[PDB]
Amino acid sequence: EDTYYLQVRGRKNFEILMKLKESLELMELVPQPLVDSYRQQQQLLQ
Amino acid sequence: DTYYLQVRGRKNFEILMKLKESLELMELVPQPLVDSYRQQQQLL
Amino acid sequence: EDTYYLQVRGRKNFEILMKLKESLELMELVPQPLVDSYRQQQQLLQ
Amino acid sequence: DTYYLQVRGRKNFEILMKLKESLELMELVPQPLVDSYRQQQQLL
Amino acid sequence: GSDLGKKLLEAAAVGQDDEVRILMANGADVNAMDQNGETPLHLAAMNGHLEIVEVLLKTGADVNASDFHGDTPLHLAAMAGHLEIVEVLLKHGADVNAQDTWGYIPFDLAAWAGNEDIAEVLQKAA
Amino acid sequence: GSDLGKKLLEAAAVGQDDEVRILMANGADVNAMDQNGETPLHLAAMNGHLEIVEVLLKTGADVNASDFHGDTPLHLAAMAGHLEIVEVLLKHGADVNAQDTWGYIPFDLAAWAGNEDIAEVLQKAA
Ligand SMILES: [Co+2]
Ligand SMILES: [Co+2]
Repeated sequence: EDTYYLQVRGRKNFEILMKLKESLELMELVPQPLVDSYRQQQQLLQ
Repeated sequence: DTYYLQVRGRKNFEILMKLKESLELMELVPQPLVDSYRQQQQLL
Repeated sequence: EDTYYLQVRGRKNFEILMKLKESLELMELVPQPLVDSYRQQQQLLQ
Repeated sequence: DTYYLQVRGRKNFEILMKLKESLELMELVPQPLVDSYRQQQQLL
Repeated sequence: GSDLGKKLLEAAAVGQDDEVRILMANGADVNAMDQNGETPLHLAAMNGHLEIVEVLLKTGADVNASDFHGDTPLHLAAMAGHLEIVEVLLKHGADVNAQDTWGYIPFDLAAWAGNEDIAEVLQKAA
Repeated sequence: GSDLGKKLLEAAAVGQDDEVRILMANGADVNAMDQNGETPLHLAAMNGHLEIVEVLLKTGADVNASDFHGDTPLHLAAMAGHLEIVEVLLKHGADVNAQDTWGYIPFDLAAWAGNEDIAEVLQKAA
């Protein structure tokens, strides 16, 4: 639950990193059984 | 609508797999919680 | 050349984002002809 | 040492392609400049 | 929780068919729950352990057991891409109208996931 | 810079074979440089325009022209994965020991890039 700060040069770099940051933080709301089900599916494809 | 990505570097593959996972699984999150979360980002 | 700040929750999220941030900022040092040569190579593979 | 990645989502493919590119092309940068750059990151 | 329940959750999840049968015969809690509400059937369904899935259903496993997020074994199997397990669950009366607390039915997860074979079976079963 | 030079840089880069021949016959600066030091030969080599590469070499193009980063047409072709162009450059005396200002020779970029066919030709040509 500890908070880190990144400094980013360039608007396009900020946009890319904000998109990924949002995906990583929102992914944490997904119940683990759905995450593990997704990972089973990934294992099946690879 | 399924594209394929080539990655040289086991380390790079693992990072891109993590981000693939987060980009995909974030779609499951109800819009209200996404919207709540984005209204929160206005911190900075 | 404009500077943006991201706040990240969780050490593992900070590590992932710092790695990508570093790659995006360091990529900017690569002369465009090498970037465009790399993109030609990507076009050939896909 | 070449792994393959499957991505559903044209938008997600483009993001992962950008990061693939940056992860790979950053390897070309002389260590001294990488090291310089990391010594700079100590800002925060 | 129960000791045999925890062993059965673990055996069902990692796919130890024999340990599952031993635990069942010893009266292991077939509807034991892990910390997310998962039953042995959730875990076996999720992890594609078809033999363990059939054993559990024959030995009193709740086919429509609901974990802490309202996900059923059918949700997980459908999301994971385990077609054979989806069919077995349906045979034993798995509820295709079961909504988790985010309002997803199994079809929604299969369709979102690109598990087209399973999506089609679930729509037709609607 | 020169007007015809800029047109030749653009034609060579996007692969307009005819416009290249017209510009050459009109005395277009075959060693014109874009803002990174690229000559028409750099751009055609990079973008895999083999016919334009041959035309340029027959009409006085410097095979070992060095851009602002010390990259030669052989660096770019080798990095891009254009084997046929690498061979033509070598025939016209492309310098396999040419180091850019980061100390890379063409082989280094081919090898790093995983252009194994080109890496092998460059090593053997060392
Ligand atoms: Co933008
Ligand atoms: Co870590």
